[PDB]
Amino acid sequence: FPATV
Amino acid sequence: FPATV
Amino acid sequence: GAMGSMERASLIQKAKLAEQAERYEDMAAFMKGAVEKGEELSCEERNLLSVAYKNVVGGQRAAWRVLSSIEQKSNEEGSEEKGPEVREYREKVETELQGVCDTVLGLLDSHLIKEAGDAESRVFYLKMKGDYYRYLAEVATGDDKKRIIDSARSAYQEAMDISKKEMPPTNPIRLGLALNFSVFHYEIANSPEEAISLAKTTFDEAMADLHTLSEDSYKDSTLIMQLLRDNLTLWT
Amino acid sequence: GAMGSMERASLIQKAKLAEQAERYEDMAAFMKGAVEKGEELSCEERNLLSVAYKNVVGGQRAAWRVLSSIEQKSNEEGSEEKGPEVREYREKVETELQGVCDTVLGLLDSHLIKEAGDAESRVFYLKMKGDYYRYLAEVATGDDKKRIIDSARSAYQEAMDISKKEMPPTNPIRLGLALNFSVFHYEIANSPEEAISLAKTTFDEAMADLHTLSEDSYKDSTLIMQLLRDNLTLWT
Ligand SMILES: N=C(N)c1cc(-c2cccc(NC(=O)C3(Oc4ccc(Cl)cc4)CCC3)c2)cs1
Ligand SMILES: N=C(N)c1cc(-c2cccc(NC(=O)C3(Oc4ccc(Cl)cc4)CCC3)c2)cs1
Repeated sequence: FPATV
Repeated sequence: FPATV
Repeated sequence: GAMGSMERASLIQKAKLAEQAERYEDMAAFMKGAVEKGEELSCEERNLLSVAYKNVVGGQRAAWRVLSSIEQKSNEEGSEEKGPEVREYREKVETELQGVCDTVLGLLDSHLIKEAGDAESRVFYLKMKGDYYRYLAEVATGDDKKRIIDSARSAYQEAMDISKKEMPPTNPIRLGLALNFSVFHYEIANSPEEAISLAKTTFDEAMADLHTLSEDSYKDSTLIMQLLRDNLTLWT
Repeated sequence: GAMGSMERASLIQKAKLAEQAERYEDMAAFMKGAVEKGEELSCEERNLLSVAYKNVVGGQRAAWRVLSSIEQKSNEEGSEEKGPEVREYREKVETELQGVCDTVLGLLDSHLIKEAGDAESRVFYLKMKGDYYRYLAEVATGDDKKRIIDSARSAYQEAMDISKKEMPPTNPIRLGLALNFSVFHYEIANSPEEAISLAKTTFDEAMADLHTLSEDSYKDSTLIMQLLRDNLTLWT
């Protein structure tokens, strides 16, 4: 899964 | 109950 | 949409057939399909839409009231707290009701109201928006209850402002709007004095305009005027 | 509100304690209480709010993905359609997730965003609005899926427009916004090329501004820049 903040 | 239309 | 492949005119025709068969859930689905064709609705079509959904949600409201009455009785001190079933089933009906209201409100917002320029269509749709927020308010208990109530109030108020500028006091849409906004005040807003004032002023202003009407328009207007009087007799 | 009787400063202090205890549901409830006091939030407070709810909804998203994966496997031809339980429990978790998202979106709409005039607060809150519509989009399947997606897009876009006017390219809020909007494009909008272009342009413009930063700001900016690169390595 891609990185989010 | 009261009348509405 | 399950109706997307059906002709607009065929949807309207089947809505009329469903009405004759007292198949109001079908009627509503057909009229939802017709709205979703994207064209504005005629007067007859707006009334088909409104009649369909008012009958559907009216049945849900009646069921919810029965179930809520049973639930409240089962919670009074001295009963027999069987378990979660009455609450669960009341919630099921409530959720289905809220879904119907959301569907209607979605049709009004996408895009009936924004394309409605004539008073008779715009007031009719804003009245409906007030009505379906009112039905949501009838079952609302949480963090958004005040906001739901104010959404009903705001829609009704915009409809009233247009109706008073653009329609005679006997116009049946104007009368029906005031009838329902008056009920909103009494039953939802805890404003019985506002409800009584609105119904009485609406009735008296219509009375004084009846002399302008044909016999057919007279019958239409006095029918709703009687409903105003009926409510005033209930409330006073 | 169950927090209405607690002092604002006490709510903030307890949010910090809940974070140390990894009690993120409590953290979120405390910060919701703090927001509902009606005062604007400081930078630290906005990050406490965001950290609390991102951890709560992050756990729900992880659970929903597990359950959705089990549900899809149970529906493939050649399984054993036990019954409704997997769907029912996935729906339960989904509804709880949607409720958390609605809570956060309600706090942003009532009334964090409208009072947020400074870029660092306004962009932060609009990023959050995009994020929580994105989480709703991840589980959406019905008549409003396109509208939920567009609500995320619109919030992210307004945040981007402000960030490009008001913040340097290394500002960590600007970077984190672009990181998440890029993921929105890839995973939600089916726009992988837009996702890659946004991440690459964001990274390169930040690179060229790093020379202006202190060692501490450099560390903050390059951390998010690495996440942009990580995603680009995943996607290309
Ligand atoms: N069923 C249908 N196939 C249709 C009904 C109508 C139609 C035509 C003229 C008047 C009305 N009037 C009403 O039905 C009532 O008056 C209203 C007044 C105002 C509002 Cl706002 C709503 C209703 C409810 C009781 C009388 C209907 C067209 S097609
Ligand atoms: N937990 C807490 N008690 C608090 C955390 C912070 C705080 C202060 C400065 C920077 C950050 N930065 C971050 O945490 C991260 O960077 C972000 C950048 C942009 C955005 Cl929009 C969100 C996060 C996530 C990984 C690094 C936090 C204050 S109080």
